[PDB]
Amino acid sequence: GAYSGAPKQVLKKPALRTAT
Amino acid sequence: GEIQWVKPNKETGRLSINGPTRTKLEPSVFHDVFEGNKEPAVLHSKDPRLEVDFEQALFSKYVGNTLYEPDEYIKEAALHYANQLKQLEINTSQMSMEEACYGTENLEAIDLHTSAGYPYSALGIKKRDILDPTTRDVSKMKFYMDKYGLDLPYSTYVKDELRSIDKIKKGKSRLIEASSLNDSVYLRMAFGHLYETFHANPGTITGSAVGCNPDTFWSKLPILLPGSLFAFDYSGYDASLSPVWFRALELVLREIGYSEEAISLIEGINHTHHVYRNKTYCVLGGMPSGCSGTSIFNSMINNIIIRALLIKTFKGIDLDELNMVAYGDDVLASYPFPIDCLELAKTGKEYGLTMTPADKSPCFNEVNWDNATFLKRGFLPDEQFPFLIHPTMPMREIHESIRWTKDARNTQDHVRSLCLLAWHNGKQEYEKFVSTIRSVPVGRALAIPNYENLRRNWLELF
Ligand code: NI
Ligand code: NI
Repeated sequence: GAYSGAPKQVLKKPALRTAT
Repeated sequence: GEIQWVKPNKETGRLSINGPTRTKLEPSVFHDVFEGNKEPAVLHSKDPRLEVDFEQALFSKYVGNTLYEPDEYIKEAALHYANQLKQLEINTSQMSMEEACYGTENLEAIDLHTSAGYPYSALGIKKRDILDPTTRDVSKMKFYMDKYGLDLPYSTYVKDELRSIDKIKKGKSRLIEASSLNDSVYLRMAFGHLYETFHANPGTITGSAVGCNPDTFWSKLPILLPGSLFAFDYSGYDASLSPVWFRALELVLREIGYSEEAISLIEGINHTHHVYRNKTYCVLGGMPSGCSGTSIFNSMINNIIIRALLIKTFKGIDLDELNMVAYGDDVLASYPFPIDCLELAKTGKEYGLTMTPADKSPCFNEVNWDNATFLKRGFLPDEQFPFLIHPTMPMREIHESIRWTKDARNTQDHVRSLCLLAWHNGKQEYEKFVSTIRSVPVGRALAIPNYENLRRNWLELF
């Protein structure tokens, strides 16, 4: 995608995959 | 990408090409009028300017292969792009040979002005010998196709073009790896409709900038890439590509509904044979250069890469919110939150991809619309109508360019082309360009387009 989303939770700053 | 073996054409039976290795590039009438430090690339192994083994240098690009099949990250990524593509309703059915060879609106005819493949070039057979626009006749192509078959060797040679002095000492010339006309046709029949839809829809759904007109497409970019911009450069993208990326491409072609015969053409690109001068050699991985859809397939792959790279580096990445467009290895993207390319680069390297700061920038600083670069060009809002965006080719490239010519008869067309690129930088610098052009008797004889007239014409495009 690219255009505007909606459902159903807020997006937060990406979080750097740690170790894993 | 990685060379698997090399064998003399003697041992393979492949036809060699007897090139001369002489550059068609001459210093132009503005040669010492403008400033620059580039000159014709090294064309053969003994050029007096080589501080290295040529053949050595040419093939260093094949840095090897890291993945041969997709992890989960690359699979999840191939699907999202494929999904995104679905809304395009792409015509998955084969193209007529006539269309494939002679074009359509949104699919341009095969260039009669470049080399036909192996073995045509070696045998002295020309494109014009087979193709005729006036007749749009395909019976002779069919005849040659039936004669030589398919999956022929990429005939390979050094690109005749200007290089920086460092790239000339270090022997960093570039190669043209042309597919045989047979495969170019056969490929275009398999994907010609996809090519049409990509050419017709440069932008954020295709994720492609191929066949775009920067004059106008540039204005659309700010709108298509909202939020936080990011961007980087690749070191030898094409040659660095691992087979996993060709796997990932088939994945996508399949999800969007391509047949298994169409999908089998991708291998003949992953896994190739070349004939450079007289050694033939197998390459596995990486993407060739003069291959059809080479741009589109590269861009598609880049559309997957940026994804895989993201969901793998970070956590909580929503891919529906990624905006990108790609042209081969050239990328521009945005995302609601800033994206750390220092990290993407680390995770990207695990995949055999060398990623570096955008615009040769000292590090992965914030990319903004002021420094941002795409297809070599910057973004300069028009002073009067700020919503109109100028594509800005650096004057330095234009300077480099004006000092040479492959044909001295062609100085008028040569210069106005450079002017069509130059004026976008603004009146003050355009005049400074023209004035140094007009600083020489030949330059005054020249018809040079006038600034406000150039601009006017451009306005009329919107
Ligand atoms: Ni000189
Ligand atoms: Ni082989």
